[PDB]
Amino acid sequence: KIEEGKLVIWINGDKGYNGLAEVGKKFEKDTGIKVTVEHPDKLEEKFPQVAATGDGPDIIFWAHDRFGGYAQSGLLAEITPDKAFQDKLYPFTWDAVRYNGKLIAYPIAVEALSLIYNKDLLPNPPKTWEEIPALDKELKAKGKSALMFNLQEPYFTWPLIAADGGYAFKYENGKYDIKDVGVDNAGAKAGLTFLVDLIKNKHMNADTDYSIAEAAFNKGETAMTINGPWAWSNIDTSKVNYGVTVLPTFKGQPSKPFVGVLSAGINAASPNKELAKEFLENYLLTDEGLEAVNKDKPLGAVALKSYEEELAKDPRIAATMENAQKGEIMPNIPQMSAFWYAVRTAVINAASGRQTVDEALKDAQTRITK
Ligand SMILES: [Xe]
Repeated sequence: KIEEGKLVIWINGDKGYNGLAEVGKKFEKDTGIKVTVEHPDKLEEKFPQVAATGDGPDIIFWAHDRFGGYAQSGLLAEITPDKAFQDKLYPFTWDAVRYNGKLIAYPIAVEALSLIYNKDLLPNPPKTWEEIPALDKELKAKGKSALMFNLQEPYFTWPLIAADGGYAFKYENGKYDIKDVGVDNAGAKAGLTFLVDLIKNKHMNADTDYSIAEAAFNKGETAMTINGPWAWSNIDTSKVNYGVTVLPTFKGQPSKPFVGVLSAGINAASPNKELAKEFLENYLLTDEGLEAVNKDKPLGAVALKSYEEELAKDPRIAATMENAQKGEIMPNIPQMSAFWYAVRTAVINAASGRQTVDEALKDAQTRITK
């Protein structure tokens, strides 16, 4: 019983669901078809449970990485956008919504870490990681540090580790090779070594976590931090005069942050797949549709080229997209959980001195492929 003749959509409570409902009202004016938007608690946990029994919403919106698990269980319908429509979104976003080769969702928005800096302390942020040691000594002469960011979670340290060549799983020809892991290769070793060197050279502290770094930046103690769009409102409140820019390069290569793509999937059990496609393609994924959602709650950078080009007039959003285009789409496979735990341990151990960089990464690589 998935009520055919209408559309029921699930989206998280922190998104612009009121704006999404407005798009649904327009769809109804045009077609006479009602669209009901809901934002239940723990909807990402409820979806697999109810879709498994043939129930649930016609459409679900969530970060793409969770869709791999849903596709794994046959909960999502293969979508059918033609080449012309696919051409309206940035090509890399389509790589975040493929499972076993099949497209299983529509990309909506894009999120990645950026370099955030204090324009008063540093109106000219560094383009390379290599110049941060010198910069830190300079700022320290005035009682300020160059950079503080969360060193406890791989999500935040990976950009640097991947810069020169590290990667979670090799993706080539629309699919991941679970046996091809780039955690102990020369590039990862180079990046982690630079990170560890920053710590023993006293430019960064191995125990700095999310709260500590955010506090330091918003209090004007450090000139830079690395964070995502979810952190901007707290900085706005702090009144720090900040900028958001491209992450520094390492060995001349862009830092590579994981990319999260808010996406829309269609329930495999939905008797309204055609309605869903019409709604998603021709109402939501248009400048007018995304604008309606964005006005309610900002989407950040979006997958639709025409609207991203307008949003990008805000340099912070432009930065998010630039870093995302240079980043690594987050793998949507189950082995990614093994990657998180293993890398988390490797970095913590390398930073604390418990393990050398080579041994910490060697052990992590073994765990992930084992
Ligand atoms: Xe949305």
